Amino acid sequence: KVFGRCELAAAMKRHGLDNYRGYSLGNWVCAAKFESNFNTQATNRNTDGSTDYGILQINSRWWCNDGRTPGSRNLCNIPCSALLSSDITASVNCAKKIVSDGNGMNAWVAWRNRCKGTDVQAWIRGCRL
Ligand SMILES: CC(=O)N[C@@H]1[C@@H](O)[C@H](O[C@@H]2O[C@H](CO)[C@@H](O)[C@H](O)[C@H]2NC(C)=O)[C@@H](CO)O[C@@H]1O
Ligand SMILES: [Cl-]
Ligand SMILES: [Cl-]
Ligand SMILES: [Cl-]
Ligand SMILES: [Cl-]
Ligand SMILES: [Cl-]
Ligand code: NA
Ligand code: NA
Repeated sequence: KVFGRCELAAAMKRHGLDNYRGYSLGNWVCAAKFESNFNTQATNRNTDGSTDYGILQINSRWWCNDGRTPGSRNLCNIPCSALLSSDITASVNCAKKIVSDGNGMNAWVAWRNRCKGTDVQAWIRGCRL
């Protein structure tokens, strides 16, 4: 599924991401935009052979099992394919774990490079929330 910006914002809000660990909703929407272009089916391969999955490009090195990232962890205790669902619950629940792990949203490269320190509230501008 390719989410609309505000559709995703609302979904993320309903799932408790707004100000989760101090990260206002626009951070999450920004992150999703630049990680996946709001596409739940996005996958990308990393240089180490892990793969990033879903709307928040959660990687298989640490967070999910895709059966092809030897030596990896599955800290979200999910198949990576669950992160490709049109239902973002698995991604959100995993993202909550990631962002809670001490490094905040810096885990999301695109967030660090494209959202952090910007006016992320713009990403939820005009949305009914
Ligand atoms: C939370 C999450 O999974 N974020 C992804 C990053 O992990 C990806 O970065 C890449 O992650 C792999 C696995 O840890 C690293 O080996 C790799 O070096 C790292 N790549 C960079 C440029 O840091 C990122 C890839 O675009 O995608 C999500 O942000
Ligand atoms: Cl957009
Ligand atoms: Cl915001
Ligand atoms: Cl694996
Ligand atoms: Cl959803
Ligand atoms: Cl933080
Ligand atoms: Na990425
Ligand atoms: Na894994």
